Amino acid sequence: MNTVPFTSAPIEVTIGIDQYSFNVKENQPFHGIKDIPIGHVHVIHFQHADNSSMRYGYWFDCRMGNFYIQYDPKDGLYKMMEERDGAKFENIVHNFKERQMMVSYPKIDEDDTWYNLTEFVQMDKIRKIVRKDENQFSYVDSSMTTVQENELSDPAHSLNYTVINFKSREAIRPGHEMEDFLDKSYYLNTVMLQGIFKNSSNYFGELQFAFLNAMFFGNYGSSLQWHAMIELICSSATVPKHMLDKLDEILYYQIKTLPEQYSDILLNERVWNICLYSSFQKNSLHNTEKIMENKYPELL
Amino acid sequence: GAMNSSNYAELFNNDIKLFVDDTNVYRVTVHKTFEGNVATKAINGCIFTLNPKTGHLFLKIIHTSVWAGQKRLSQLAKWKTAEEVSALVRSLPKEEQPKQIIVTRKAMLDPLEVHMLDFPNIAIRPTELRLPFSAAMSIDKLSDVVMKATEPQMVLFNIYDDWLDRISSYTAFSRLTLLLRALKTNEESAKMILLSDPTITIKSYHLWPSFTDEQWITIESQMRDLILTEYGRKYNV
Repeated sequence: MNTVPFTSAPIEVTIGIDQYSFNVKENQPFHGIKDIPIGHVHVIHFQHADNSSMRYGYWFDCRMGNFYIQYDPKDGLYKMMEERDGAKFENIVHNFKERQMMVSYPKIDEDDTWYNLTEFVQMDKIRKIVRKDENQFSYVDSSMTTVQENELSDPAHSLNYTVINFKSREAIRPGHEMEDFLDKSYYLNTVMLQGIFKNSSNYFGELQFAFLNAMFFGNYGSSLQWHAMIELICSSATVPKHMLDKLDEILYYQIKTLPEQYSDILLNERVWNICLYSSFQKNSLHNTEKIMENKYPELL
Repeated sequence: GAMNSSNYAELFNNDIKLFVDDTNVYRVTVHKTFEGNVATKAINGCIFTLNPKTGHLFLKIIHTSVWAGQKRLSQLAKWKTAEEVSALVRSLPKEEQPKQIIVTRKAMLDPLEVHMLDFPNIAIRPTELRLPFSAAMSIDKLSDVVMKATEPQMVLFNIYDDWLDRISSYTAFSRLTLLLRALKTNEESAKMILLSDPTITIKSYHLWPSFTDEQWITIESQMRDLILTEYGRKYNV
């Protein structure tokens, strides 16, 4: 088990850790989150009580270092930092626990939700999407735009998701215009899987990371990216059986976890209706289809 | 963006542009089989690709052999259209290539876009106009060359004959669309109007009769009358 201590909590803020979240009052003596499960990525995120805009937060993996949060009154936000002095860090952590000023990561033992949402997400791939190589953790927020969004302005602050575009030369082989546009199998399997992602686990990890950014920060470009990666699979006639069964599990836990009140903006009607009912793989997402129908039949 | 009544004069500026109409690409007759089922038989069709400023028409004849052994032919027709339009652009010298291609049916946008990926600076546009280019096969010489074809064939025509020697493109396109609208609404009457007078012939290298200017006014009025009458009949007004 691992800990992320907080120096203080000077401003009233809603703090999230993965799918959990807590309200913390201005200058309430809050000094961090303990019992954080080792073995997965994690995200700590913030929404100030005064600015219900700009949700922001940090992706991290405690195996990669000792991390803590500190409010910056110049930049006005809770910043993640790394403590390089291991002794100094166990010292802070042990005193804060002794004084019991830390919330415990509130996992139910029966629950594999977080595992299921992050199965293929690797911290090393995150840091290639969010390039800031002097930190081990990655900042994301509501307003950051993607590289593809930028093409249609500041590259330092961009989400470098893999660009997918169904009407591009990359996607369409000369002479196979109609075939490749109606059956994206060659774009999925040769260009994307064998070419760029190398394997399906990296593809699923980017898809999962895009979903989580859209859910936790309402990042619109991430929602676009999650839908595009779903649509590429569903619009392919030839997909490995192992990928379809795993995709059904991935999407199920994503739909299951989404806040009910957000289905309007987070769920693209056209893609879902095409994927579940018109696509090649209309019959391969049984659990995802069952949960969508019983929870958001309006969208369909 | 889409082409509509507002931006109509853009058709006659000096940016090269082409209309593409695919309605007559995949043409069938429907008949009964010996066992009483319904079958189709394809006949030859054509892509209608027209420069509205100059009248140059690129009539690409689609021979029934194209369809042999293919499924989902109405879908295939849109992609074959886009393939042939793309090949036409490729065949033209750079300075003759269009800057825009306007498709008369929105279902052609994705197939043409995909086939034109090599030409990113050629804009593919839909239109809100309800253009009558399906009636192109009511023009006797176009129907004749399509139906006689024994293989794929491109045939070039000026759809305005020599009108541009005396009228502007705007007026020429308005005459063409009036004539085609009429032929579409009531072919038999429209064709009667055009030919009633045997002393007015069609030049070998023309599509329409050699009317004088005054005679075009009477013709055009007769086509207007036809169109309005048929409308009252359709809707009982």
